[PDB]
Amino acid sequence: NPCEKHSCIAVIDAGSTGSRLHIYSYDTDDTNTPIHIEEIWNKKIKPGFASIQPNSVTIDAYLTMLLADAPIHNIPVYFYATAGMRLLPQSQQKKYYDELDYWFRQQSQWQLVEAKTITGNDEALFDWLAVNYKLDTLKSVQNKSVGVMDMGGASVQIVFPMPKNAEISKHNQVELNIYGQNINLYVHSFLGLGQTEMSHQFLNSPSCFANDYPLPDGESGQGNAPSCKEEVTSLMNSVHKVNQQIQPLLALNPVNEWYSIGGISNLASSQLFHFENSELTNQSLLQQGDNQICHQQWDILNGQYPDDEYLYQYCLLSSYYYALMVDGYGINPNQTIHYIPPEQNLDWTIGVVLHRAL
Amino acid sequence: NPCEKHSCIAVIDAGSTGSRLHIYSYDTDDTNTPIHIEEIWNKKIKPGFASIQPNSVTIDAYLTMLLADAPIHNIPVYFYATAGMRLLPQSQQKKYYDELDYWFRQQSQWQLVEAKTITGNDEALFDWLAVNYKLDTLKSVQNKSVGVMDMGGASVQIVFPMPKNAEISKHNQVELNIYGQNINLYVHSFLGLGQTEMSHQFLNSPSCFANDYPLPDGESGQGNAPSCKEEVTSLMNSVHKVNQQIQPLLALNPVNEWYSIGGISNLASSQLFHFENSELTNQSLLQQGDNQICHQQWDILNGQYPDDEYLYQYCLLSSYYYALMVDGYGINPNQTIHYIPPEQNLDWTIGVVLHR
Ligand SMILES: Nc1ncnc2c1ncn2[C@@H]1O[C@H](COP(=O)(O)O)[C@@H](O)[C@H]1O
Ligand SMILES: Nc1ncnc2c1ncn2[C@@H]1O[C@H](COP(=O)(O)O)[C@@H](O)[C@H]1O
Ligand SMILES: [Cl-]
Ligand SMILES: [Cl-]
Ligand SMILES: [Cl-]
Ligand SMILES: [Mg+2]
Ligand SMILES: [Mg+2]
Ligand SMILES: [Mg+2]
Repeated sequence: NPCEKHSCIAVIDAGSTGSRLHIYSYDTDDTNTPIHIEEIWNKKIKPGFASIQPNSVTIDAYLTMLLADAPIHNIPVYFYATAGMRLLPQSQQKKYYDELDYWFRQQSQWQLVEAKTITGNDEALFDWLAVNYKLDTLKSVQNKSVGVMDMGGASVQIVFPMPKNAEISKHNQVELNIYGQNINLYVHSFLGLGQTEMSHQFLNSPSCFANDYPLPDGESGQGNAPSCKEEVTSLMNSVHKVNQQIQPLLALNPVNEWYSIGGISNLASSQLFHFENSELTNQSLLQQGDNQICHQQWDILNGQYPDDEYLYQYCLLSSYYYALMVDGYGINPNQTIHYIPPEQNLDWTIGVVLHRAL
Repeated sequence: NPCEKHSCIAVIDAGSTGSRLHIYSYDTDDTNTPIHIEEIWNKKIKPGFASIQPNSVTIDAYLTMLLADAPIHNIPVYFYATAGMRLLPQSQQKKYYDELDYWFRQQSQWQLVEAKTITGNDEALFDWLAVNYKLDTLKSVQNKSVGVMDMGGASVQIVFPMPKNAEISKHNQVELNIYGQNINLYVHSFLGLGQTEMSHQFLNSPSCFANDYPLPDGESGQGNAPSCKEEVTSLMNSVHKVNQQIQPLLALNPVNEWYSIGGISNLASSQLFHFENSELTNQSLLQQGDNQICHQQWDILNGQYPDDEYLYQYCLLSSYYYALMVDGYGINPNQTIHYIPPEQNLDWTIGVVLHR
């Protein structure tokens, strides 16, 4: 048990498509800020917590599956839900949290600290801290601006350094002091533009599916990534105005290196895509989705690649990522976007470990 | 038990927000077409079947609760899901049906005939047949054109009479023979344009919520139905091209009367709205929504109507219905729209009784 010799904390990422428990060991520097954060336990379950029947047996059984076989129980627990919960009104969210609190009260060891729906802006903050912790970029003052994107099921986040800015909402900015350095960041989350939610607007778009993919309306896929992308852009910009909100700011605060986490790490890492050095460009991403999924015959492709439950979405997802990043945020199609490998289990929960101590 | 003396079948509408079991008794006419269709049992459960965990304990307990206390047994069952299921790929849908087929196989008191996801066009056909059955307009050749809309959680349907084209997808045309007469219909379903799916695009729009309603991003409602309606219209037309697809067809094949079923019956029936004769106009709906919800203070309104689980959405909903029927379908904002009262339990399931 590492927790006999180190501080330990459990943090649950209750995301829109599933929940992930992490138990971290850590030490602390002279200011009691965590260092040496190591993941000592990970368990993931599907589907998302906000998706399940809000009754007591359903909620208790889910929590049981997530938590009951954890090797270490007598530690602080944070259960933080993101955009899956944000789709529900507060009265309906309360049902899940009242049951969750009771479940925890009936367990011996666990110290529930907080169980709540975090704002998209806090999610963004935790996204940035988690990625910069992993990159080892927090302990000294950086020459260069690191931006972070998190592609979730129901929201997406974008977060990048920006000096305190009176022209921008207080709610879209965060100042923090960590490892003795002061950092101001712009933060934004877009609810409804996550992959699952976005996809439900385009399931009958033949451009967004491989040739002869059976669309729900009985028609056939006729894939064309540029056309699928255009359709997605209409939701990004004509509907949500992502371009108007993000591009003028990004122009004035250029990012030197972009890191992405969430569904895009899984796509980019799949067997259908070819990228080197865990990094991609949007131009390459759209060209590979177009050639390798959109223009392929669905029954043939599905037989060639049997193991990937997401295969059928890859024409649409490659088009959406481009739509979001290039037409929405205004990122150059030829700009390198780093993604973190899925095996690293990096989500924004490390940000919680660090942020509570500041 | 009328099923000793008359044909009966059970039809389950598995919608995006709930499932409704109907048992119907009926006789058959000269050609074995049903007549004298009567609903003899209704039971509804929430939430939608496609929203629950697709495992044995969960599926089995849902179906047990839906069928428990049914006063009649040992009859054929049709389980037909709509857009909630169409959101899922066939591989995930199969996890639900594999378990549901097995559960039924073990129940000696129910004979499962078919359990499947119907297309939005099938659903639009059944929507039209169900309303026109209730209106008594199928047995004889009709002089007027009757149009039907179904406002669901994940898709919306529109269906109205239309001559053979050749250039229109065969998938959007249906030739129906019933009571010995021939009827040609245009059908269309718009997936993602149902109430729940649409609403997930606008939860941070202040124009769409009563004053001070807490939005998930921490901003406050500031209701303005005309503005909210313009936002929703961008999803209708800029994204979905509803107007380009529907408006030309209605100009070429006019509808004399409109009937709507689904969530709009519930909204129109709310104590906040005032409509007579089970009919509304889009102008009136948008004005009442704007006046009675958008422009009201949320805490006051929530405390005044504590029972109503849909209230927080009524400003959005008023705006969305207008955006859909006027900006989308091209309906005059002063045209009468009949809605079927909710207590009638009318969904498209009557359509399945009539047309297998
Ligand atoms: N192979 C994959 N390709 C694309 N997206 C994926 C893959 N696996 C998981 N995801 C997405 O990753 C996102 C994680 O979001 P969340 O559950 O909201 O934290 C969801 O939208 C998942 O569906
Ligand atoms: N009381 C209500 N007020 C407004 N809409 C409702 C109400 N009850 C049910 N609905 C909607 O009725 C529609 C039924 O669609 P479905 O469940 O897809 O058959 C869904 O959008 C429901 O959310
Ligand atoms: Cl469930
Ligand atoms: Cl469909
Ligand atoms: Cl939000
Ligand atoms: Mg997430
Ligand atoms: Mg329905
Ligand atoms: Mg049986």
